[PDB]
Amino acid sequence: PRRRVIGQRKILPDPKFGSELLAKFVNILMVDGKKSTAESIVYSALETLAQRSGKSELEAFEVALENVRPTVEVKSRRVGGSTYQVPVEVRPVRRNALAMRWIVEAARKRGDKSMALRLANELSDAAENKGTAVKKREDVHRMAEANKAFA
Amino acid sequence: PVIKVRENEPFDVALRRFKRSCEKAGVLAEVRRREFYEKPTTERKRAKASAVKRHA
Amino acid sequence: RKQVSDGVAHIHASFNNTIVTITDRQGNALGWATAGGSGFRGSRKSTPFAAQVAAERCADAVKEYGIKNLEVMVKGPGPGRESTIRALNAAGFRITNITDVTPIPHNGCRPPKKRRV
RNA sequence: CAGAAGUGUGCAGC
RNA sequence: UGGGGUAUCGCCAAGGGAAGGCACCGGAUUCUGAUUCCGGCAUCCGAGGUUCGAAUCCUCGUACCCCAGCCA
RNA sequence: AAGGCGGCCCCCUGGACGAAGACUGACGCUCAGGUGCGAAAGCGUGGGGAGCAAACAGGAUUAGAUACCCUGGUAGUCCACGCCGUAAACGAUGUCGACUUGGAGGUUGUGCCCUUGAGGCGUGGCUUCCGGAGCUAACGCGUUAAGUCGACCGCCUGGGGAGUACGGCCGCAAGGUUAAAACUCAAAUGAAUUGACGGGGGCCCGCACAAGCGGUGGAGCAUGUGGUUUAAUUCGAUGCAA
Ligand SMILES: *C(=O)[C@@H](N)CCC(N)=O
Ligand SMILES: [K+]
Ligand SMILES: [K+]
Ligand SMILES: [K+]
Ligand SMILES: [K+]
Ligand SMILES: [K+]
Ligand SMILES: [K+]
Ligand SMILES: [K+]
Ligand SMILES: [K+]
Ligand SMILES: [K+]
Ligand SMILES: [K+]
Ligand SMILES: [Mg+2]
Ligand SMILES: [Mg+2]
Ligand SMILES: [Mg+2]
Ligand SMILES: [Mg+2]
Ligand SMILES: [Mg+2]
Ligand SMILES: [Mg+2]
Ligand SMILES: [Mg+2]
Ligand SMILES: [Mg+2]
Ligand SMILES: [Mg+2]
Ligand SMILES: [Mg+2]
Ligand SMILES: [Mg+2]
Ligand SMILES: [Mg+2]
Ligand SMILES: [Mg+2]
Ligand SMILES: [Mg+2]
Ligand SMILES: [Mg+2]
Ligand SMILES: [Mg+2]
Repeated sequence: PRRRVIGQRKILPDPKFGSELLAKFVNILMVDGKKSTAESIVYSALETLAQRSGKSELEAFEVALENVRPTVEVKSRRVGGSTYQVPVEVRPVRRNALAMRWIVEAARKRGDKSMALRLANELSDAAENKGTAVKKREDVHRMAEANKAFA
Repeated sequence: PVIKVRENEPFDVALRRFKRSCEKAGVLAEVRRREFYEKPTTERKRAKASAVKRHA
Repeated sequence: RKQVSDGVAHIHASFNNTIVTITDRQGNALGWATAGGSGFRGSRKSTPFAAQVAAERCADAVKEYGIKNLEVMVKGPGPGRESTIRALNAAGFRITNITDVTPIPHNGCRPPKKRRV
């Protein structure tokens, strides 16, 4: 919008672990409004990640997300006759949104036998600093530093 | 434009002095003026128009 | 090889490239680097960042002689006319003097015709 | 930085 | 006859433990574009000798240019 | 005088203006024909040639690109002595003289006043910008008139054809100058007004873009249309807005 600026809509924290961040993650994994399906998938993935890691569920999720949150992104900036890619310091809320989106979209396209297990594997790899979500973060950073000349 | 950095002068203060000195000397403007030829008719036209706009 | 206490950094900064040359007080070149040679081509070749990188690579090139104090002579209008000096300072040389040596004709020769882009 | 062309011919509002 | 080159990614080009560009492909960018940036499978003219291993050293086989030879 | 004239120094040389007188005594103004000067490009002969750059070559761009952009590059640009004689050679405004409310500045003389200054008041030359009466189709001009008058000269008579043809003069040439007719149309034109438009400027909106999510274009089928077919495949809707 060009007139307005919008105040954020009220979210409700996750009922089992009390996290609004996990609530956002559920809301991103949700499809067609089937909230409870996404909740079941997320809870199964988190408990299996917990028993793999020897960590609490939110602790394992947080340490995974740490490994994939980007620090910079590339933005198209116009000039009177040209357009340049320029690196921009992405703000933390968008960092979390990006990391969750990348985790979810990476897991979705895995081959493993169920979405809960796909998700658990992708979170393990992310916590292990490996795999598709991490390579996504990585190449974003590569592009940013390759464009650093215009910053 | 020449700058001698004094003892205990901060380097960025020396940069500030250098920038202001070379700006005040007009060196960059004189370089930009000379990169292309300008017909004398064009020089006089621009002078005249600048003078014409210098009125309240 | 032979030690040198101090030297002059010559910065040649055109709109298309920046060359940084270190030389002894007598004008014998000790080392050089350029923005275009640091891996920047086209639009990036003439940015202050590319000139900073060129100055850094030039400072890394003269490490043999152990120069500690230098004088900076700046030539030309291009971008990176200043960022090179900051980079040279950060490399740890004592910037003793700064000077602009850009050639100014007292009228002199006729320059090229104006571009009708 | 690139971006060309648009067939002929008409009528009310006093 | 002798000497020296050349035959390595689809094309152009580096290497006693297969790189770069140009293509092609995916992604980012653009009003379309053109232009830019990140990622990608990648491949030593040939037989043998050496050796843990030679695009690579050592003989030979092959093919084509330069210079110099050649009185059935 | 116009074209024009820009580092510093010397030599030769033209004009302008101010103060105070003295002198001559209408000796003045304009000017057909004529004569001289006249940017740049161009021409002749002999030099010089750094930079720039018609022509030309290559690279790009593009549908093409005999261009714009890039890398080179010859005449030319410079000098001496001749020729050419044209320019938006413009203030698009002929020369000369008189008269008619003002204001702010620039530049260059000169007089008076305690000169006290970085000061006050007067009087000439040239020049920039506003604006009054008046004038003008309007825009605008406005004591430097496009105002009110006088003298003389040049020029115009609808748009094309045409500043062309032919003839004359001039020129090494390029060409310059003087200058028609047949024919053809009912307009061509100036200033300003209201819109619209601009790859002009400023400001501001809309799921317009951006940020996201889910789709269409691929498959089968339903349904509408185009085309074809038929005896008939009834008619209408046909960018957005069928
Ligand atoms: C062959 O060459 C024989 N007829 C002569 C020999 C020679 N001249 O070498
Ligand atoms: K004189
Ligand atoms: K005459
Ligand atoms: K040139
Ligand atoms: K075209
Ligand atoms: K030449
Ligand atoms: K007629
Ligand atoms: K001739
Ligand atoms: K009017
Ligand atoms: K579809
Ligand atoms: K469909
Ligand atoms: Mg046509
Ligand atoms: Mg039309
Ligand atoms: Mg000439
Ligand atoms: Mg000549
Ligand atoms: Mg000659
Ligand atoms: Mg050229
Ligand atoms: Mg004329
Ligand atoms: Mg006239
Ligand atoms: Mg006026
Ligand atoms: Mg009059
Ligand atoms: Mg007529
Ligand atoms: Mg004629
Ligand atoms: Mg004639
Ligand atoms: Mg969108
Ligand atoms: Mg379909
Ligand atoms: Mg189809």
